[PDB]
Amino acid sequence: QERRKKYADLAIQGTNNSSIASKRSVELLYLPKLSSANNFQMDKNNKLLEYFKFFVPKKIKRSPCINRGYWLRLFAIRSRLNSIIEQTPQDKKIVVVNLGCGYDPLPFQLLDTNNIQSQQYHDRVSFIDIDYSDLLKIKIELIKTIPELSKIIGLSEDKDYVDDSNVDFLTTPKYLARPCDLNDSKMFSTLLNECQLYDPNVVKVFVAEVSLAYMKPERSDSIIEATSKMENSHFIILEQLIPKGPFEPFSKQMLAHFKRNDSPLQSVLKYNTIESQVQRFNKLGFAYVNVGDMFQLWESADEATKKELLKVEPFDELEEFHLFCHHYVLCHATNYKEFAFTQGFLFDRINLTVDEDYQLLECECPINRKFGDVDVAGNDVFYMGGSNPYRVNEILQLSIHYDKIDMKNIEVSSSEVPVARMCHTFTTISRNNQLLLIGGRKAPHQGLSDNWIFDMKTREWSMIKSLSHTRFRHSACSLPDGNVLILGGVTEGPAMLLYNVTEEIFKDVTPKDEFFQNSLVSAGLEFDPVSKQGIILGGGFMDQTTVSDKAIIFKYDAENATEPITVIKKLQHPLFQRYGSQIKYITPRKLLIVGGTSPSGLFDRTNSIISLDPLSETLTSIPISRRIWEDHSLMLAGFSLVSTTIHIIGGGATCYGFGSVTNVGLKLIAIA
Ligand SMILES: Nc1ncnc2c1ncn2[C@@H]1O[C@H](CSCC[C@H](N)C(=O)O)[C@@H](O)[C@H]1O
Repeated sequence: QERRKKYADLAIQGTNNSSIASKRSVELLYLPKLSSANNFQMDKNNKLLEYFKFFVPKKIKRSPCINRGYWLRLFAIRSRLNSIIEQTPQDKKIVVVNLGCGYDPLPFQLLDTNNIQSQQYHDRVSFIDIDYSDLLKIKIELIKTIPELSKIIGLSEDKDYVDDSNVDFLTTPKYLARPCDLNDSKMFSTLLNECQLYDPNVVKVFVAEVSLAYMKPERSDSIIEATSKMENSHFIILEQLIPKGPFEPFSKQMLAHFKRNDSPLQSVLKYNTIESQVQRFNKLGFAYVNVGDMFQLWESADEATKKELLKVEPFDELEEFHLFCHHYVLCHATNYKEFAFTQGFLFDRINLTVDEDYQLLECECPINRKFGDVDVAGNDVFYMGGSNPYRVNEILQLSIHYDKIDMKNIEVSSSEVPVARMCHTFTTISRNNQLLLIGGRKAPHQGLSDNWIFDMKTREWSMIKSLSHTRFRHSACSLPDGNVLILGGVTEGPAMLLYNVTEEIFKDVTPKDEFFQNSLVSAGLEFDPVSKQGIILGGGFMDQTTVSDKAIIFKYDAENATEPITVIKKLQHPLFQRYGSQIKYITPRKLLIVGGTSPSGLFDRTNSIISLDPLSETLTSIPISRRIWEDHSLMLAGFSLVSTTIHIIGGGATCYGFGSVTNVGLKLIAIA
């Protein structure tokens, strides 16, 4: 009974172990590499200061996606506080009240007069830290026994001990620690009054950084409503969303992960979306709301900062990052009209016809790998490379049947073979007798330039001419003369290349259109020999921020030696703004568009897979049934399309350390 509550409470307190360690990972790897502009923590001699180290027992390392997300989380809270400190008259006291503070050293980072990067916080800002008693006991003991922390808040720095380890509160002029189980709304309301937070001459900033997330909506809402009664208050909440419901690919994994750790996300079940948070805050007494998800925060970072962030460590998991970012909200509310959400801080805030000719079915293809590539060489299908979860150079031969897909490994006969890789292309050439391997990467800082041909008959690999520039996440397609068009990728090389198979030559065929001034990463690409046209769909740019919302129609003149590729037409649509999608002509007048991720939001059952008639410029939805959406592991990242009917095979994703998901497999067939 009470054992259940105590256990639940301690499990929730334990989530702080994970977040503090992840923040420490960022302090270790990121902050030393970011200039004074976005360092958070530096002294007058340009030397980094550290605060998270006091609260974390070991060196910490996380995946690049996780680190990037935690830097973004640090930036989220700091940016909101900056907006308040910058606008509030400098004679006013500001009190930052951290609700479920865990071991977060933010107050120390901000109050430290050695930290020249927090100078605007040194004079009139105070802090109140609130968490469960048991957790605060530990935090306070650390504060009182660590000289650097004690000095910041004016305590004795000569003590490496405490008289009483059960003390769960702390009082100093600029920092209070106050125990409260936030599920006890009445105790919290009393606490606000004991701290005199009703004083209208004092600006309050309540922060709930993935803390209220663990509480039932009735309990978290009671806290929000209690703070609304304090004149001149802000409420900043940073927590999870499930914008498309609990069965969206990433959402499903996220909810299960938190449940398995006995710290379920309870409030998000009521507040699924950005709009639901606006309505929530309005109802609870905060009329003025500025809210967006984490990708909007990323887009808002200035260029210099973006440039540095990309250079901190190798990264190439943008689909995962899109998904993560759309699952976290940053909501900043106020209860007073005088506070302006200014330009630099402000967040900006369709029913397709259902296709009647084609439908989506399950069709198991447990190749269970991602970011390889595949092509058809006669009646046969060959998939090469990718990761599962480590990179391979293996070739699978696929035999496709209406109901399932058979697979066998192809033993190779040559002494030399291409290194294991992902994000390469693999394209049929040589009248269906060979397969061309272009580029790819090992780790993200290990883009490759070595190209190969695999001969099906002899099962021998041979290395051919290398690219002058490494290139991965490019797209490729076969042309009607048997040559191969190569588009974009992460590369310093030309935006578009043509590989002439017989001549063994690469040619820069970058079209004379301003669209091609920047390399396009993970775009859909296909060419139709019948209508003699091809399409480029979506694609990101090397800023890892911008994604094209264009479908570009182009044509190929084999007899033009200098300018064989020309743009015919550009179509623009929000559902074209995808990174890591694939496209395939179902018919000369019907292009299938599958998957990928978007910077503008999450795809759902109705728009993950759509179809475009490029001539008449019509669009339809190819809906994913409730059944397959809910009951099967879908994840349209790093997948491939094959047609002997189009099979959607391979793919998957690591969901921000909430577990991994493998795309099971789909098939698009004609409706009889
Ligand atoms: N009912 C409750 N009362 C007090 N604290 C709570 C609480 N429910 C959750 N929390 C606190 O919320 C914290 C979540 S971990 C996040 C810690 C901190 N806000 C940070 O971002 O670094 C935990 O320390 C947990 O104990």
